[PDB]
Amino acid sequence: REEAVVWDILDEVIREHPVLLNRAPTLHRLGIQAFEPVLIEGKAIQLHPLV
Amino acid sequence: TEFLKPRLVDIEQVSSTHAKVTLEPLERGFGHTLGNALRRILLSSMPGCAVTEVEIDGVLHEYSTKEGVQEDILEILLNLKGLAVRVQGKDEVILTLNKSGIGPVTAADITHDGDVEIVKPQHVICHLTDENASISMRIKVQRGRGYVPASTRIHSEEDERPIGRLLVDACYSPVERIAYNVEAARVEQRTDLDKLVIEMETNGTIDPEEAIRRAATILAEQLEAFVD
Amino acid sequence: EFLKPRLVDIEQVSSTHAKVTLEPLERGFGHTLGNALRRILLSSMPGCAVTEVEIDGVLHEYSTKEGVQEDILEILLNLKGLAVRVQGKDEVILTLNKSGIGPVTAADITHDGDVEIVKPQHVICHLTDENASISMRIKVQRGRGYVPASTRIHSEEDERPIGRLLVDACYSPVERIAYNVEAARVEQRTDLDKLVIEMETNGTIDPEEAIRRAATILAEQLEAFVDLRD
Amino acid sequence: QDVVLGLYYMTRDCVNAKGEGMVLTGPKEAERLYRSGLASLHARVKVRIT
Amino acid sequence: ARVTVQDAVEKIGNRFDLVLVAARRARQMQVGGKDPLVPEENDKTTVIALREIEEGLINNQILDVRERQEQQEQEA
Amino acid sequence: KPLVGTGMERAVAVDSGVTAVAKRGGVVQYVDASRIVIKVNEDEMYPGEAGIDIYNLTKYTRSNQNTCINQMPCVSLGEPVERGDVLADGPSTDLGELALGQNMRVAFMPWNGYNFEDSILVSERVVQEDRFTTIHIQELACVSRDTKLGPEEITADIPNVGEAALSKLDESGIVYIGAEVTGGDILVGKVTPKGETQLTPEEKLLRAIFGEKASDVKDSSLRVPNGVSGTVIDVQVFTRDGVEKDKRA
Amino acid sequence: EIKELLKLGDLPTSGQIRLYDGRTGEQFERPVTVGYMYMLKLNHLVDDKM
Ligand SMILES: Nc1nc2c(ncn2[C@@H]2O[C@H](COP(=O)(O)OP(=O)(O)O)[C@@H](OP(=O)(O)OP(=O)(O)O)[C@H]2O)c(=O)[nH]1
Repeated sequence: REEAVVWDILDEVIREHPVLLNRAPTLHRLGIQAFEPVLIEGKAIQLHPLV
Repeated sequence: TEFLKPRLVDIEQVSSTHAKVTLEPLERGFGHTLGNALRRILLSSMPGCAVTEVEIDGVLHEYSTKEGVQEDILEILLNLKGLAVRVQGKDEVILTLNKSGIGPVTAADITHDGDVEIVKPQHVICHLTDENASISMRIKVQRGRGYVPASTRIHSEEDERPIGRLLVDACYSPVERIAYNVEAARVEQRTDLDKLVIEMETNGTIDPEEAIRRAATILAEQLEAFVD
Repeated sequence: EFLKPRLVDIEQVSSTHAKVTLEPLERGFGHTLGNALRRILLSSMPGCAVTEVEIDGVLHEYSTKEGVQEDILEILLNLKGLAVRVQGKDEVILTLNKSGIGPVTAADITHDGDVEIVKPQHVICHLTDENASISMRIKVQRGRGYVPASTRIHSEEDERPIGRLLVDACYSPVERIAYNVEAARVEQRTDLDKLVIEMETNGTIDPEEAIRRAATILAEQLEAFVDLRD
Repeated sequence: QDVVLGLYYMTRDCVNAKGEGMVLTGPKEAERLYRSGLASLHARVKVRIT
Repeated sequence: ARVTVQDAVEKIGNRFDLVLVAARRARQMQVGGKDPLVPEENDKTTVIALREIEEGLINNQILDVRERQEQQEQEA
Repeated sequence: KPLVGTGMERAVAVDSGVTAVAKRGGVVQYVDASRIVIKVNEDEMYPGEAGIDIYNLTKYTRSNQNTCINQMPCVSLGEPVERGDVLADGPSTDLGELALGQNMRVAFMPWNGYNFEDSILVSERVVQEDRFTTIHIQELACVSRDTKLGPEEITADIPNVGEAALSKLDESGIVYIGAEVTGGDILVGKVTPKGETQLTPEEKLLRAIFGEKASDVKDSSLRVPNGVSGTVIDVQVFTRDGVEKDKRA
Repeated sequence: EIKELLKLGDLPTSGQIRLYDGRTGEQFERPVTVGYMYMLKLNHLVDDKM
């Protein structure tokens, strides 16, 4: 059903847990990096431009 | 129909002159409408008091040097530009500096008058050397709104006044710096809402909270004609 | 030491197009009010729009009626634009019933007291058969901003009737807004400016009421903002 | 790429603009001057910096 | 300290057994045999263990010495 | 339509078979969103029984990629048309011309790094008007085979499902045409024979206590894929020869 | 020929016009190229890729 309570629990679990982002041609060790996730609307992943 | 009014407006004043203000949650898009309205009115149209003109008894042009003052006339002009004066009743007053001897001529050395208050008695103005150390000047303080550069007065100064009358940029608005950041903030289910971070540094005379408050007051008062 | 802007002549060039002027504006607030008003006008002006449509012989948007040329989907798209002014109630159910060959325009809608059809000439559909007859019920609500079909499902409330056809609600009558700050040299004064707000709408909100409503909303937000309870 | 363009534009100098030869008491005042439209974002100037 | 672990590496120069020490501490916290030595900021036990390592309050020596201390206490 | 074309777009549109083109030009007698009926000119009329030409159009059928392929009539009652005129516009076609996409007002400038790289920023105004909204017609298939444990059935009786989910099925167990569904919803009710549960002891205890008679039938109904929501536009039923068709069939 | 046709429309012959920043209301320096381009929505839809 996914009511507000589920979103609060998800927010609390996600807080300090980091996730790994990878791009199919991992040329060097920086092809895999870990980031702290921020929940957002939409179906697209937003990554910081500089990296 | 029915709008959303913001709650939880916390203000952490690090360094009494520096105040950060957080404001949420606001309907979509109003972050920038209020940030900009506030900034523009606050910065450009704010009643204040400031030094406008200066007279040195000794020199005819602002690029010459006076004997025994290490700082050039430019430096003393800039030191006077920053000087924060708050007058209660009178609109324009003429302050005099007469100092002698070795050491730093500071704002404290101004003649202590009734209606004029110097918020920083220890603000450095000039450094005077030894054994000659003669400094005399007349600084004019006037009240006005906003920022007026010297170049427009010198342009429109058809009333020619005698030599030595060195114009300085009049910084009336007591707000030295202001900016607003808009950031994503969601009210438990609506994500299309925003947070306003207002960082403001003023120059002592007015406390930041009062600056914000009177700015918004005057804007609303202008708006007064239409609000039903 | 300030002045204040008073609403002076408010000319209407066309039924949709109107220019509203504010004469005694102090230097520097021309742009501030121009922009603030523009923003509020475009974003928050409450308007009316069709929310849902029920046609009898049609289960879903994709089928087709005998004797009409537009598809059901095109009839929905045409109804989305229907500009209507409702005074008292929030939810009106208009009934359109026409037969025979001819273009069924909005004027054929059964005229209720409280509803004003701004442009009765607006076309809806084209019949092509002597005996072809369409009947429908259009449910029109009041609302502000933009709500799509898919979000409104939250309030489903037993949508059981398969005949109900949801339409995206563009609940906003203001189409376009521009402002011009021009020096309004009054014979006794130094630095005053005039605001000329040119606004184009679908012909639902009258200009004066629009400007007033915007000023109201901005004033309320500034009310909350001036007081600071740390 | 975009960043570098922005910074290049911001820092680049121009022969003549608004506020040629003004003396500003600090960077915050510089920013106040630019945001008020009393000076172009790039124009040669004498500034006090610590 | 969920930005840069530089101070923990300045405390422990290996930069690898750091993660093992932090894991031992944070698992000692998860299975509630112990309690946090730092006021929590709604953080999880990972960054809590990092914060405990970086301030010099906890390292390998304090874990082993205090562990055998509590063990010998629990012997009775 | 393209504002800036090359002239070839009419050749491309006509030459494809998606447009409907007049074979003997004449006058359009009857126009409907399903057929265009045209009376041929006396000139081109074959001597023995020429009569009129009727063009049946194709309405939303599923394309190989699941996109919509529907033709809309262009001309109106009483329009005179010539041999080789464009009667009905195919998908992505306007008045005979190729209209692959749509033309928008673009401004070349950096807007706070939201178009940093080749990414594109877009205004709510385009979505408001629904000008880039696509229709996709997906196909789903529920097949009832006969296992050696017993033939499966399509009945609506689905063990331990809430009747809220059943509400949208007829007595035959097939969604009503035009019902709006969402991911997870049941489209075709189907049950499969399965026995020898071999429940674990504790389950035996629970069955004893509460009286939970275990139903020997597994659930199989064809539910909608995750995150898809639309209207059931059409249904087809194929029964093998021999079996007794059901009410809906 | 484009210049001519643009003149027939009563539009700036250089094809750039000054734009005002919709958030703040300030004008942009250096007018920017605006105009209509024909764009396409490709079959690579995020709805499927996620
Ligand atoms: N990249 C970047 N980081 C910023 C910026 N401003 C603040 N930070 C860092 O982000 C963290 C802020 O987190 P908090 O203020 O504690 O609030 P939180 O609950 O969301 O984590 C701080 O690091 P921290 O995890 O708290 O480190 P530490 O001080 O605990 O060791 C801070 O140093 C910034 O402008 N850019």
